[PDB]
Amino acid sequence: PESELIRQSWRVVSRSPLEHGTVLFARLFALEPSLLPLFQYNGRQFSSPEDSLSSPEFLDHIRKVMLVIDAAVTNVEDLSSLEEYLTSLGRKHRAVGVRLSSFSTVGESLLYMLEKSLGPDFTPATRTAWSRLYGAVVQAMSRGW
Ligand code: HEM
Ligand SMILES: [Xe]
Ligand SMILES: [Xe]
Ligand SMILES: [Xe]
Ligand SMILES: [Xe]
Repeated sequence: PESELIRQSWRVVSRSPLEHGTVLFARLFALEPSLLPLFQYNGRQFSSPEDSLSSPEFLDHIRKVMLVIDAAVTNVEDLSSLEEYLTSLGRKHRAVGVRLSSFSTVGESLLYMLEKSLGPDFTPATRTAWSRLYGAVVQAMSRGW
């Protein structure tokens, strides 16, 4: 039942992944501005959250995130088939200054974006399913630490 909730809710999001991931990252930086400095291109720091929105490379980073979530949605019944990628993804993260405790804020910004996108269709069952999927994803990436 849960996998079908995940695939049905994702369907709307995946049609316009940059618009939706823009919402996730805007929210992430409103909640935790101290993450902003981790996204550096040409050795420069964004001053404000809206600076990140004007950067091709940052907008490219978002498309890559939404592609990886999409991979997790396509493989929701068996993530074992994705676990090796995520563990390496995790490693890339720990190496670039990312803290494990930052994962909860990222998950809440994902849930926020899904809830804002889905509206009445974001039933507690959908919230719970996504929170379980995100938790499995974070488990795998935590190995890389
Ligand atoms: C724990 C909170 C997280 C923080 C603070 C964080 C931060 C970062 C940073 C700073 C980068 C490097 C960006 C660049 O140089 O272009 C990155 C890359 C990336 N992140 Fe996250 N991240 C988090 C969690 C996640 C999660 C849960 C996912 C979903 C699986 C994800 C997906 C990705 C992908 C696909 C890349 C690109 C990896 C590559 O280019 O090889 N991140 N992340
Ligand atoms: Xe943003
Ligand atoms: Xe990717
Ligand atoms: Xe995410
Ligand atoms: Xe996820």
